[PDB]
Amino acid sequence: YAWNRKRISNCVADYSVIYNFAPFFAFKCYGVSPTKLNDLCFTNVYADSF
Amino acid sequence: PTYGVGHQPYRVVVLSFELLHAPATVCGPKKSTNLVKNKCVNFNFNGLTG
Amino acid sequence: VIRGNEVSQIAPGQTGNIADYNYKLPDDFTGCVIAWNSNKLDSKPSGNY
Repeated sequence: YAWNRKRISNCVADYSVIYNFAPFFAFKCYGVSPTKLNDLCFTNVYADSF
Repeated sequence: PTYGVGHQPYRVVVLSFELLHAPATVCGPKKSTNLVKNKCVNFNFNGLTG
Repeated sequence: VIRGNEVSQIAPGQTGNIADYNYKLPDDFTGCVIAWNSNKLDSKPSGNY
């Protein structure tokens, strides 16, 4: 009910280091694929933790 | 043994099947039936039905 | 034997680290992939190196 939101901007994003931080199984990606996140790029990325 | 479920070891066995036109050598436990000709029957020639 | 995060890389059309430098599957693959956990056999308290 009080979920955080961190703004990520003005940086180079490497999505292959996410697998080392947390012991999950796989991504659940809508609209994109988790293995094609490095060949294209966005404007603003958020992160919500709960 | 103290890591999470995402970093635990996994054993992977990959089976590869060859759908070539070579004579088949790996076939299951179904028994065979004597050949009949000049009669409208149903046939099963190495998995090809008709 | 691979890690738990890299089981999804053993698939046709996938890319990454294992799929690019260790074990690559064809895009016209016809077969089965069998994966099960082996934390009791392939792990050590001092480390399985």
